[PDB]
Parts: sequence; structure tokens; C-alpha cells
Amino acid sequence: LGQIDYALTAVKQGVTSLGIKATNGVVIATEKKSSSPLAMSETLSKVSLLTPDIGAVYSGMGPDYRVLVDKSRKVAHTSYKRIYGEYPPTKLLVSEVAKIMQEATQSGGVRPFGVSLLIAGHDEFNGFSLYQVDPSGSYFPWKATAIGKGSVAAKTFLEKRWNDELELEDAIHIALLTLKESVEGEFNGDTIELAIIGDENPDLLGYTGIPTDKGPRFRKLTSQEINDRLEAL
Amino acid sequence: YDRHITIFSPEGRLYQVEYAFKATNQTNINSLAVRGKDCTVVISQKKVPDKLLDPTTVSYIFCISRTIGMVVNGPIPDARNAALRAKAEAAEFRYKYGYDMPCDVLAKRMANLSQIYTQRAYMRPLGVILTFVSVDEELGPSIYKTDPAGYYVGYKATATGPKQQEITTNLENHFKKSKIDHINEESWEKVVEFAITHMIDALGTEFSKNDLEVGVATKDKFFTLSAENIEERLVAIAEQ
Amino acid sequence: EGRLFQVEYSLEAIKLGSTAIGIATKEGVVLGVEKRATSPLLESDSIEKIVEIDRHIGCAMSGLTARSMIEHARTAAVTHNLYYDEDINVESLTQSVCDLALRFMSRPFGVALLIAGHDADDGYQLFHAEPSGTFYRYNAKAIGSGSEGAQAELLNEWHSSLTLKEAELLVLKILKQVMEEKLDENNAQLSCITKQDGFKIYDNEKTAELIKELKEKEAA
Amino acid sequence: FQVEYALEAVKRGTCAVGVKGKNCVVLGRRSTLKLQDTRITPSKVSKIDSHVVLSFSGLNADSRILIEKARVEAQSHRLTLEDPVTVEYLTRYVAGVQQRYTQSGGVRPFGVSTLIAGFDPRDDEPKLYQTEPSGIYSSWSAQTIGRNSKTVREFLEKNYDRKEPPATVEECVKLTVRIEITVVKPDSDIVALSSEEINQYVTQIEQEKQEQQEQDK
Amino acid sequence: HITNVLSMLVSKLDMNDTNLTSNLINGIVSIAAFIPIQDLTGEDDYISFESDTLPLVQQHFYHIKCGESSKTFRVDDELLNNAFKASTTVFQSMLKVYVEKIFQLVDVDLEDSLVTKINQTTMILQESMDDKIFNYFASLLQRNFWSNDSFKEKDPNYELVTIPLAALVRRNNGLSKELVRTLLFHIKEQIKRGAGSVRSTSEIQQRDVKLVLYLTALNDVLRQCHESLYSDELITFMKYLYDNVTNPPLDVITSIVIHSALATLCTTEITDCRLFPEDSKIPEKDRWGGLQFDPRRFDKQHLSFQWHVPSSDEITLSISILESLSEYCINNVEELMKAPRHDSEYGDMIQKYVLVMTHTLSGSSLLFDPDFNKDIYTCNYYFGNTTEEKLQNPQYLQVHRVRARIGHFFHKLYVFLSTNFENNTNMFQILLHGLKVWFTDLGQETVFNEDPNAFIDVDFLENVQSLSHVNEPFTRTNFAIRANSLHQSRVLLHSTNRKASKLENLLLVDIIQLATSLYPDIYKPAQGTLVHCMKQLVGSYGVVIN
Amino acid sequence: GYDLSNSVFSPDGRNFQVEYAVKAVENGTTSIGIKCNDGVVFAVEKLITSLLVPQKNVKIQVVDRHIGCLIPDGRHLVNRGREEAASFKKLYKTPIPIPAFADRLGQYVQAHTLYNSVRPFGVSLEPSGSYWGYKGAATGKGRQSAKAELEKLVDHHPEGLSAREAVKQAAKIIYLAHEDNKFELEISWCSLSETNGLHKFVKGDLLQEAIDFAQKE
Amino acid sequence: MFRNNYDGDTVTFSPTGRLFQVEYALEAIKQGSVTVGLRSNTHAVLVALRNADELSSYQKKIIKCDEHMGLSLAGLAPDARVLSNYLRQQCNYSSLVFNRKLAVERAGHLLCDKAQKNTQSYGGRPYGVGLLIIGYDGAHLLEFQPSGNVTELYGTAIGARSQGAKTYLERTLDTFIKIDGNPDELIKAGVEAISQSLRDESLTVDNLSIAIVGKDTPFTIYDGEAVAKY
Repeated sequence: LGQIDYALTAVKQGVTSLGIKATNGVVIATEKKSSSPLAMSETLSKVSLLTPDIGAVYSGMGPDYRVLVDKSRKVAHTSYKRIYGEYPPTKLLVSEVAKIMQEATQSGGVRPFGVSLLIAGHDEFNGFSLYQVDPSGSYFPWKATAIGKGSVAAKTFLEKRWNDELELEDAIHIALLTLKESVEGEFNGDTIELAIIGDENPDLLGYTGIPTDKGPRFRKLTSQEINDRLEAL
Repeated sequence: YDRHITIFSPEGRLYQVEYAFKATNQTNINSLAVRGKDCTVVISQKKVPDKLLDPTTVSYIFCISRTIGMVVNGPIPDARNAALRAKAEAAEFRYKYGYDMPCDVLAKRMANLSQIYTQRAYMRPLGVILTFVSVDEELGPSIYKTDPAGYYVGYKATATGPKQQEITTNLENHFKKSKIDHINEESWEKVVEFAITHMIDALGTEFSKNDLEVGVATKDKFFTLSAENIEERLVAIAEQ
Repeated sequence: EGRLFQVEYSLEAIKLGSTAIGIATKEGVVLGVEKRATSPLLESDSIEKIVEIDRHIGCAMSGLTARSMIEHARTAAVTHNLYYDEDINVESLTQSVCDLALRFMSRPFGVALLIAGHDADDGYQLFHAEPSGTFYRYNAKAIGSGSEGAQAELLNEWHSSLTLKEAELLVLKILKQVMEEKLDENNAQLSCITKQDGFKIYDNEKTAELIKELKEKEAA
Repeated sequence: FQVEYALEAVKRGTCAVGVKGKNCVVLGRRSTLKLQDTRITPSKVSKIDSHVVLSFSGLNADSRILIEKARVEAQSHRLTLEDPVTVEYLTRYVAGVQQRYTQSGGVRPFGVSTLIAGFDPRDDEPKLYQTEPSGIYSSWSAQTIGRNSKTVREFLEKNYDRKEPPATVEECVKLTVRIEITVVKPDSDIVALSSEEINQYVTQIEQEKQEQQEQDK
Repeated sequence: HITNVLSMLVSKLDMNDTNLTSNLINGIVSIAAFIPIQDLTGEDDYISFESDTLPLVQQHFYHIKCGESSKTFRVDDELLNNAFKASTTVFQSMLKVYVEKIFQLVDVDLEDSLVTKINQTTMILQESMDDKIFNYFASLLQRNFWSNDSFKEKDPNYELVTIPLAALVRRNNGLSKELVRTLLFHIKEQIKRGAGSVRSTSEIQQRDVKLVLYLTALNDVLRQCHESLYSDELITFMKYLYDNVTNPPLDVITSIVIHSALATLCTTEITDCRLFPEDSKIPEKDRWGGLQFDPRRFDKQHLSFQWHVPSSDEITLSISILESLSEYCINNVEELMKAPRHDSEYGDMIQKYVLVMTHTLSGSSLLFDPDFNKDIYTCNYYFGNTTEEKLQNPQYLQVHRVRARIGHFFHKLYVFLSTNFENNTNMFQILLHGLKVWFTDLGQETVFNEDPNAFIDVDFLENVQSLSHVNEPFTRTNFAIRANSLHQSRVLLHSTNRKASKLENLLLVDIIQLATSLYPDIYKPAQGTLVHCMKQLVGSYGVVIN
Repeated sequence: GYDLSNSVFSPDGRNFQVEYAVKAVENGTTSIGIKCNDGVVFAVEKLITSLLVPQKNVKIQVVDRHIGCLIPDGRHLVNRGREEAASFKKLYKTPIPIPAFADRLGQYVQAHTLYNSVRPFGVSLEPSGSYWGYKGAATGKGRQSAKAELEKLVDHHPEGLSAREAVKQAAKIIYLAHEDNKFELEISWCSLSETNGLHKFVKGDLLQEAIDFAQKE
Repeated sequence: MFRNNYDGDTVTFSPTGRLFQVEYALEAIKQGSVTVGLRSNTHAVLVALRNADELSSYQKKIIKCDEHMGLSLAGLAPDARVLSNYLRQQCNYSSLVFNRKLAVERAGHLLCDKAQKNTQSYGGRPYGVGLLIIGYDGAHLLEFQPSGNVTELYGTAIGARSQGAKTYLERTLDTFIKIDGNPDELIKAGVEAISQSLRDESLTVDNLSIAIVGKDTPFTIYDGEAVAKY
């Protein structure tokens, strides 16, 4: 056993988080843990936008994820953009993130990151996609997956639930049920963080006048929307 | 190796950052931070047992910028190192982006530096807490706290020190009673009085004008109260 | 306590390799080395433990030939000739070699050397340079296997009134004593350093004639 | 130890033999599997340049680096001095590279030994050198490195004599190995023998042995 | 030189060097196991440690280290004054320093073996004391427990303080009452301030110092013995605690109160393990070795161990508590199942009630007869031996009726969970643990028999006082603990193999169905429970394969 | 294990290397500093070994004409402080304020406690980099008696002390501190009145007067 | 037996605050031979006493750093060479940039500052040589230890049973302190001092080296037939 196995153990000790890919989108969901009512939950985000069409969630050590999100955001512009004039596809961005994690593992005097990432995205010529990146630096595509603490039961439920005709709403419902079955403390809209990669939203672009420019596909649900969805469970 | 350097243990632990959390309590000083509707108050214990010390030069409160102040729990050398780094970062941010650095951005920068300390083997973590307070232009009265583990988050109110648990419990009960996220007091003097009274009730002891240190952040700026101001606040408390 | 024992361990070069003996007289300096007995079809000319630094300076070694010190000495001599239009002193070259060892001190570097030379300031000079970055001026000196007995013989024999031929005979006799007889022309190699001829290495015929003369002297 | 283990790795390599004659140098393969393509096979005797050839023994991958470095050094010498590299200069360069790689820790410097053969340009004197780890290089008239070594060296000592080297090249080539043969000749001449010629030599050896047995037995 | 060294070892305990502390604790145990912690000074000696022991010790040490041997060191009868008469008066300061060192070590991350060793150290120290020093130590320990500056970390070592406290109750149960009352009061205060109102099912947060009190209560209730006939107050407190607290990590801890209460009233065990009894005929001059090398260590007068034997009142109280708790839990779970819900509170309440049922089953294990449906090792079974005596006591029959009702309710709960909560996992794990307890507790206790407690470890004390080729150079404590261990083995030597009844067969079928599940978090504990049941039952392999 | 290398936190959250450095500091000679009215006086004990020139072994050093201060570690720290003061003077054209100089020294000392590749300082500004303002400062072997005398002076003079009398008080306190052992006194002065705010060495008649006053005490 | 856990590197403090590597480097001076340093009001002298065998030369102990300053060494030769080269470079810089002869006290300060850096770096080694520095004219005499300490003494002795010479100097301080204007008598006093440190060993023209510098007298080294007490 080495540092990679210890990082995997640290990931297994983290909060669960999930990911479900349907025919017309991807759903990411997780639980925010803060055992201190004085602390404000809104100031901390567990789902981060990487590109207008690619988002990520994590399980493991929070500060490592916070640094990795900034590194991935910078590399999405330095490597692919400013060259081809467009955001990279999901596969190439996942490859760059895996390269960063692999360099962290291989570099001397540096410990590997203690997080596992679930990355959801959409791109032309490839549709929607969902990937998992491990601390070692190896990434794998998935149809539906989970990590963290209650990952075994979540994986069993996803295997019993996932199919080929699943839609975005059904994926959201299944993700909410899976989160409810393994919520550590308090199950409400302020403790659930859910995002979807789906249709482009022109109302979030911020301006009008360019027909070719479309809105982002990443959309982060608000607390009210999550509560309304939970009222339907 | 796993006990002396910042690498993963077989249990996936980090037995050099937890030791920094232990080192944060080398001093016996308790700090309390609350926020009003247009202000933020920080109170800290001031202990000067030695008669040869100069009480004016003993302080754990730093003025990082015009609007942002910080209170540090832990040894003073690491506290001053972190204060110097925060001041340099704030000045660089002001020079680069043309506007004042927010409190949460500074807290995030310091947390990222702490994470860098935790991940590199040749650098040791600093045993400090680094509670930043300000009145933000867009957010308002804001308190953000970090730790040697690189974790930071904002608080409605917070307490640090060896006896922080009782203060935290009293704050939680008070906010449960009030059902609001701040203290309803327009004037910051009333907020300082409330904080001092809460600390007195939690610690079960009285304070003089030489046993406390106070910092108040308003929209205009952040400033540290003098001993005479603390004495006047204590007199006002005693009047009722 | 603590002390630099790696340097002392390196200085224990009594078993480093073949014996090398240098004798300094008023007419020249003689260097004699032991030739290993190898396969008959091997070209023994490829074994050279006596090396030329420059016309007026030669070197002898006891350990493995494999180099950097000899190249540095040659480069230093050429550089001094280029910069001052003259020949470098033997002691100056020895100090340059020692400084090279020191810079490249708690760890030894290189192997021991016997540096012989001539210059107008100190006449003929012989120095022993050690891998510790230091050196010693010597009136005859032996290194390698059987160095203690050879050094005792040199102490008993050296008398400051020797000639070049007598120095060669002494070197051959001491090499034969160390190697225990049967040294005709293929178990030894001789070289000389003189003011007029510079640095020369004796051919096999001259060494065989010297061995014959030594045998005749022993017969008396 | 590091040099001793490298020498042990050398001892596991395929046998190689180098012999020098009056005006020629002769440099001396395992059993290929049934599904192995021999059309594209790196010959064990690699020519460094038109007048100097190299034959390795030990790890092949580590020998490729030495061969490439020797070729690059020969081309650099040709470009820098307008004169093609000599045999001794190239052998010394290879030995220096090996000696440099032995230091700086040296888990395994190269684990390979080499035989460098040829003629100096504008000269007709055969040159044969043997290079081993630790940077030690020596000169030989008949040398062997590989599995047997001792037996082949004893056979050469009892057969090859240092009083009248073979004048012709056929006798130098006609060597019993108990097979690849490369012949180096002056004026930058290199010839690699074919399978048929080596088979003819083997049949000649067998017929000579049969005749000797018939005469005496 | 012993007592002085005994001081220097106690004040030298560290909070950074764990190995040094382990070595020091080994030395302290070795010192304590062979000396009595009592003041041997008579009525009017006017002798002191400082003026008598220290000068002789310093002179002897200087003489020895100068280069001479103890042969040439000549002394007088004043050495006897420098002996126990003056050296036995320094125990109280050492005990105070030891207590403060333990309260410091409470907030130190330590290995389990070191914690167990320290607990054994404290218990041996307690059992090596006379009545005066024991009373002083008990008062000091309670005073430090009720007022200290420890338990600041989120992972404290509670057992370093809770276990010794119950040890006091083991030696003198008269201290149990008021202390227990105080605990109850403090517990309510922690509930009044809002402890346990935030669900953190993963771990325990820094808001539940109440846990300390909880754990103490457990250990104290483990050794009240007959000093429990505040029964109604304790029952009311348990009901209040079970109705006012809903937190799975806290529910697990609170469920052990009933187990301790039931086990303390019906378990045959020893209570006295002192080095020398208070009314000992051995003179107070041959006690400084524990009679390790003296034949009088085999005397029946010296080895008159004090045991605990349940009486009719204790058995009646245990039966009443068992019936009341069983009815309460069954009614609560039936009310919950009347109106099923899907929130976390519903599942947490069900799990808490099932855990309470399991601990009620486990606490009264010794009252169960494995051959009820239908030996040599006749342990202290309250209802008697053979079969005529058992059938003449209605309490035996009503206890077995209660157990059968509990089994039927377990089957009903399994059916309800299968038909309504298929995707749930935690409730099934709790039910599996309950079935395991119900099957493996037919007259003996095995859930907590291996866990460390406030008894002297037989293996530890044996390793301390063992010399090869010497016939048992032990002390009274060692003999008492060996007798207790042999009794425990004779209890855990009966055979529970029996023909499976209808209820047992039905529960085995349920466990088989749970063993072939799709969730790895469910079937692995189900597989373990199935293995345990197959070991318990006869012919279960045929049903399993069929 | 935790005490064998610098920059390693013990389980209780301490760096035992800095504590051992403090132990080394406690083995040094006595140094005293007195804060009088508009001035500071510094006093140093200097042990005599034998053949030693009684006048030139100065231990007191000056920084930027207005600041007074294991001897080689202290010399290194003073050199770094001089460099920082020169940098401040060049940047801002004004002499560096005392709090700024103290903060820069504290940062520099705290730098040497972050990496295990360096050894913490063993001088007195504590070895951990901590510092504060004092009415009177005492360090060295006889520091406790000096601290008691300084507390007596603080109690006896609630309205401040004159610099001229502060020199004599420092001499007396130094003699009392040395009384424990069984030596020379060096005194340095920096006051707004007798020195115009520039650090100076007090010698000559005033030194003799201070020595006589200390001897009479 | 009695294994020391705090004598590995120079970046570890003993629990009592000691630096064992520095102490070992100090003890390394005892390996070297005996050097004696005097000082009058107008002149300063150095006296130095090894030979590998009868066929070898004698090690040099006195090194000239400038036309008015010099030193003698006891201990490791390469460390002394490095320190002497550094001092020569510093003197050259002082004479070139400012046209000012470097003071002996400043030279001692520079030596102390340089030597301090090897006691805090890790992975290196402290110097293993002790030095006696003498200067122009008033005359000055310094004793440098590898720990980073200078003394400014009237006279001293270091290395290989030098205690006899040191005691003789402590006795005859007042006698030799005022031999101004007569360098030969000061040299003879130093010779007697170094003879007081010899265990019946004699002094010859091959084992004895002397150094002299004073007012109007540039630094001068006497060896060979020049140390015949002439």
C-alpha cells in the first residue's frame, strides 16, 4: 500500500455525492456538511462550474478540491481556449485534470490529492458525458456512479435503477432518492447541492444581439427549486 | 515519516495539521466575533501578567487594510507572519484590480496558502486561526474564519480558544431565540456591550479595561478601541 | 565524538594496487611501476600507469587508470604556459591538483599520485598527492602493495648523493623485492625526468639491459 | 555492489569474439522462435563508421545507447577536425562515457561490454580494443566476451600465436565457434558475410575434422 | 527506595512520549501489585518522610555510587524508622498527582492497549489501598470528575475516568446512590441546554459532553449490585431519556443503560479483590510482598473472597424492568408502524426502539434456559437445576413467554420492513443485530463479554506475577480474579444446541432471505448472523441448502 | 522523535527545537536594557578568561546610528537588521522606526523556524521570533535577580527614571546579577538629551562613577 | 554504550542547548601541532612547530594574508586555506576600493561571520581549524575558533600540548608586554614559550617557523636557516 491507497481511503471517508447521465442531460448532486449552525452554508459551494457546459463535484478533502477547481478553470483557458476560440470538450478537460493529478502524484515532495471528482459535461459531436477522476490520475466514463461514504448502497441502487430510456427529470428524481437514503444529517434544500448539464439557457447569457451565441448548459438549482422537488418525493 | 511530515497515514490522516490545531491553543486567550446590522465586533482576552511588559505593544488584533481587520488565535510569530502576508496580498489586489479586496477573497487566498503548506512536505503549517472581519461593499458585515487545514467559511458569529465551546453554545441558544442572523442594534457601541456581556456570561468572570481588546468594523473603516473606550463601555454596561 | 574517518579510510591505499616508487636525485627523477601479468596475446603497451603531464612534469599512479586528475593537470600546465609564456612550477601543479580534488572537504576524490618534475626554482622535485586534497614533498616515496617495506628500504638507501643510474638500479631492486623476484622486462616499467630530455619512458630493451646490469651487480 | 552485478549481467549475454590478423579484422545469435521474423533483425555487429566497427555483449537496449553515442561522436569529430575518428580515440570516448555513467550512484551504469575494431584512416594497421564497465579499456589481438569466454580465450591462446599473424583473411574467418562474421579491411572496407558463406566454412571445418579422424582416429 | 521511586514515576508521566508513559505505567503497576497502599505508622510515632527516609536514601545512594557495595553499608534500627513508618505517609500526594495526570491524559490521542493498561493500573492501585486511603481517593476522584478542565477535544478518552469510578462502586456500593443521582441531574441539564438536537449520524460533535455522564452511568450501573432497590427513579429516567433523545450515535450509547441495569442484578460475579482484607489477621509488617512467597497465601482465612449472588428481590426487579421495557418498546414500534413515514426521524426512532429491545434481551441473558422447549457444569442458575424445580417457579415461565413475544415481534418487524422499506439499510442492520442477540443469548452473555471493563484483566495480572518453575507466586487479587474467570468459563461452557422451534425456524428463514440480498451492507452481516444461527441450531444446514 | 529536527510539531503542538534554543540562550551572559525617560540604556557583562586586552572586546553593536543591540548568531542577526534598516532608509529617506525594525527582526527569526533544513537562532527577541515592548529587559544566566531588581525599580519610580540615574541602576543590577557567579561591564546609551537621540557608548568619568556606585552597593 | 542522539548534524540542538558537532570541530584543533602568539606595543610574532618521515618536508603553518597581516593555523589544512584565501580577497578589496589597509578587528569580524554560516546550514560541516592572526604596527593579536569567536588577546597557544606555553605566557605577561623596539627579544620570548610546550622535543631549523610584523616592519616569515636563533 502507498500514498494513492491512503488518498483513496480519505476519499472513502468523505461525503457521498453522485452522478447520473440520462439521454438529454447529466445530473450531479451532493450533501453539504456543516455541524455548526453559526456557520453559513451559502458561503461554501461543493459544485463548481468549470466551463459554461462542464461542471464538477467532489468527494474528499475540501481545500484540495478548491485548489483543483481554480487550476482546472485556468487550464481550460490556457490550453484549449485562446487557440481555437471555444471551450474544450469534456474529454480533453478531464484529461487535463487527470494530468494535473498525475503530476501531483509523481512529483517528489508532494502528496497526492485526496479527492475523487465526478465531472459532467456536454459537447458537440459527443453529446452528454460523465466521468470519474481518481486521486491516482486515471479517469473512467460512467453512466451512473457514486463515491464517498455510502457509495456501495448508492451504486447498488443506481444499478437497480439506471436504464437506457432515462430522462433528465427521472435522473433528478433518482438522485434525490439516493441522497435521501444516505443523508447524514438533515435533508432539506439548504443541505443539498444539485446541478444539471442540459439545454442551453439564453436567460443566463447576460446579453442579446448575437444569434449564434447560446447560453450555458450548466445550471445550479436554488434552494427553493430543491425544496419544491423534495415536496414531490 | 507520517508523524513528522505532511503525508497521508495508513488511515488517511495528516498528523502534522492536527498538531497545528493543538498549537493554536498555546495561549489562553478566547476571542468572540459577532456582526450587527451595519458593523462587526471582535473582542479578545488580553493577559499581561508580567509587570515589566508594555501593555500597548501586546495585541492579537491586526489592521490588514482600511476596512478589513483580523484576530489571530495562536502564537504571535505565526500571527505576525500571516498578518504581513495578508497586508501584502491586500495591497497587491488593490494595485492590480483597482478596487478594495473583499474579506472573503482574502480569506480564500490565505486558505489556499494554508493548503499549499499542508500539501508540500518541506513547509510546515502555521498554528493560527486568522478570523477576518469587515463590512463588505456588496455583502455587508462579514466574518470569515480559516484554519491550518486550509478550510475557511463565513459565520454569523464565532468563538475561538480553549473555552470556545461554552461561548458557541450560548451564541447558538441566543440565535435560536432571536431567529435572525445578526444582532439588532443600530449603534456599534450596543453591539460591543452585547459581546462583552456574552463573554462575561460564558467565561463566568469580570473584566477590567486592561483585560480586553476590542475591534469594530464599520462601512467607513475598521478600528481598534482604546483602553479608555473599553472603560467607558464597561461603565455603560455596569449602569444597567 | 565525531571525526572525518572516510578520509582516513581512503588514505589506507596500501592495497590500492601495484607498487609505484619514485626517487628524486640531483640529475633527474625516476618513476618505476609494476606491470601486471596478463594474457600473452594482450598488447601490454595499453597498460600505462606512468603518464606525462607535460615535457617537464610526469606522473605515476598505483590504482586504476580510469583520468580526470591527469587531464586537469595537463590543462592547467597548458593554461599557465598560455597565460605567462613559461612553465608552471611542480609545486604549483600539485597544488592545482589538490584544489581540484578539494572542490570536487569531508569526502575523498580521486586516487593517490606521485608527481615528478623539474623547474629552475627548486631543481628536481617529487611530490605525493593524496585524495584528501593535500600533498607532501618527498625524497623518494613508495605507494601500493608492499609500501611499508619499500619505504623502509628507501629510508635505509637514500643518501642525497645518488645519480640517475643508481636511482634506476634502486627502483628496480626495490620493485624486485616487493614482487619477490622474476622481473626481467615485463613486470616493471621505468621512466625518467631530466632537465635536458624532459619526460621520457624507457623502452623494453633499455629496461632489460638495466635488469641485466642489476643481476651482474648482485653477482659481483 | 554495482560494477560486479553489471559484469554478471554481461556474463549472461551472447558470446562475441574479435580477432586481428595481418591486414584484416574479424568480428564474431540465439535460436529464433518458430514465429519470429528474421527479415528485419539488428545485426550484432554494428559499424560505427566506414573504418570502425563495434560488437557488443550484454544488454542490447543499453548497447544501443552506446552505439548511437559512438556514431554521434564520430560524426562530431569528422565535422570538427575534418578527419575521421581513430580506433583508440573512439574506444577512449566509449570508455569515458561508461566511466561517467558508473559514478553518480550507478544502480546499473550500462551492464554491457564492447569490442571495437578497425583501422586508423590513411593507415593499414589493425586495431582491436575491448571496453568494459568502470571505464577500463584494453588492447587485444584475440579476445572473447560472453558465456564461455574462458574456453574460447584458451582456444585462441593455444591456436593464435603472437609470432606470425595470419596473412590471409580466409584463415582468420575460418574460426571454430563450437554465427555472424564481419571483416574490416583498410581504405575503409567493411564486409558482412552471408549465411551461405558461413555454412560453407562450417562444412569445411566438419570435413577437415572428418579427414583428421580418418587419418588417425 | 520503592515509595520515593513510586513518586518520581508518577510525576514523570508525559503527554508527548507515549512509549515512555507505557514504560512508566508498567513500573507503576509492578510497584502497586506487590505493596499495600496504606499508612503503616502507629498511633504516636512522630516520624516523617522528609526527616527520616530521605537522609538514609541519599546516604545509601551516595555510598553505592561512590564505588562501594551494599555489603559494607552498615545501618541501625533507625532504618526501620526510615522504613514503612515514614515511607507510607507519602501516598496521598502521589495519588493526587496521578489523578491530575490521568485527567490530562484524557485529552491525549492514545492507542487502545495503552488505555487498557492505564485502566488496569488505576484499578490495581484502588485495590491495593486500605479503607482510609480508598475513601480519600474516591473523594478526590469524584471532586476532580465534577470540576475539571478536560474533555475539550472531539475524541476524548472517557474510559480513563469512567472505568475507575465504577471500580469504586465495585469496592463500596454505598457510594453509588448520590453519585448516580448527580449524574441524572447533570444529564437533564445537558438535555435542557440543547444537546443531541442536531443529527450527526456519522460522528459525534463537540456539543455532547453529556456523553461523559452517559458513559459513567453505564459503568456505574454495571456495578451497583444490590444497591439499586432508586429503582423507580432510574426507570423513570430511562423512559425520559428514551423519549427525549433521537440521535443514532447517542441512541446506541443510551441503549446500554438498560443492559447494565439488567446485567448487574442477575450476574454471579466477584466483588472483592483487595490485596489484603480490612479485617485481616496478617500483621501489618509482612504485607509488603502480598505474601507472594509465603504459604499463608493459600489459607482459606486469607482467601475469603466476597461474591455477589442474586436474591429474589433482584430477580423480581429485573423481571419487572424487562416486562415494562418490552411492553413500552412494542407499543411504541406498533404506534410508529400504524402510520409509516419516509423521513429520517421515523427510521431513527425505529432503530432506537429496536436497539432498546436488543439491550433488554442481552441484559437478562442469564435468566434464559436453552432447553426450555424440551450437563455436569451447573453454574449459579437462579431457577435451579434439573426440571422439576424450574417448572414450579412462574417467573421462569413468564420470562420465557416474554422472550417468545419478543421473537414474534421481531418477525413482525422484519415483515413490515421488507414490505415497506426495501431500499433502507440501517434498519435492516439493526434488525440483524437484534436477531443475532436473540439467537446467541439463550442463557449466556457474549456481546460485551470480550469488551474491556472495570474488572482486573486475568491475562494482564497473570503476566505481571508469573515466574516459571514457581508454583503460583500470586496475590489475593490474582486468586480472586482467577476464581471469577473460572466461574465465567463454567458459565460459558454450556451447550445451547437445540431443535429449532417454529419461531426459530421462521427467524432462520428470514435471516436466509436477508443473506441473499443485493446490498453488500446488508447481506454480509446477514451472512454472519446466519453462521451464528447455524452454529446455535441443529439441522439448519439442510434448510439452508434446501 | 519530534525533538530531533526543527519545524516539527509535537503532539501537544510544540517545537522542542526552539525550546532547546531557549535553553541555550539561558546559558549566556547577562544583558540588561532599561527604558528611562526619552532614552534607553544597555548593559553587558563580559567574562574574563585570562593575556586578554581589557578594553577591546566590544559586545554592544549599533544599527542606523540610533538603535542599540551564541555571539555569532547575534552578529548574523545584527547584520541582517542593518541591511533591513539600510533598505528602509534608501526607500523612505527616514530612519526606520523601532517597531518596524523589531517586526522585521521578528519575521527574519520566525523564518528560520519553518524548515527542517535550518537551525533556529540561539540568541536573545526570543528564538521563536516572539517579541514585545518592555519597561525593562533582562536575559542571561542571572536573569531572575535582574528581573526582580527591574520590578523594584518600576515600583519605586511610577513617574519615570532619568537616564543619568538609569546608567547607575543598570550598573548596580549587572553587578547584582553577576554576584551569583564568581568580569567587565559595558554600558551603552541612547537618549534625546545627553546624546541628541543617537546611540552612544558611555565611558570615561561617567563609566567610573557608575562602577563606583555599583561597587558601593 | 552511552549513544548520543543529538550529535548527527549541526541543525539539531541538545536538550540542554548544546551543539555537539561544533564542540567536535573545536576538539579537532587538538589534532594539529602547537602554535604560539605574542604581542608587544610595537611588534607581533607567531611561533609554529610536522614531518611525515625523514624523507619528507614539513607542513606550512604560517600564511601571509597581506603586507601587514598574517596568520598561523592549527587543525585542518584545507579549511585554513579557504579562510586565508577569503581574508586575502577581503584585504585586496579594502586596498582597491578604498585604498585603506584593513583593520585586524574587521578581519576577525569577517572570519567570525563566515564561520557562523557553517553551523546552521545542514548537510555541510563546521570548520576544523583554529587561527592566530597578527597585524600591523598598534600591534594586534586575535585567536579565532571554528565556533565563530574572536578574542583580541596579548598572547595564547593552541594545539598539541600547548597548555605549557599558555601558562608560561600567563606568568610572563608583564615581562613580555613592554619589549617595544626590540623584535628579537620578543621572538626569543616566543621561542621560550613554544619550548615550554615541548615534551623533551628539541627545536631545529626544519621544524620551527616564525612570523614577525610591526611598525616599519612588513609581515615576514622565517624558515630554514633563518630560524637558527640569529
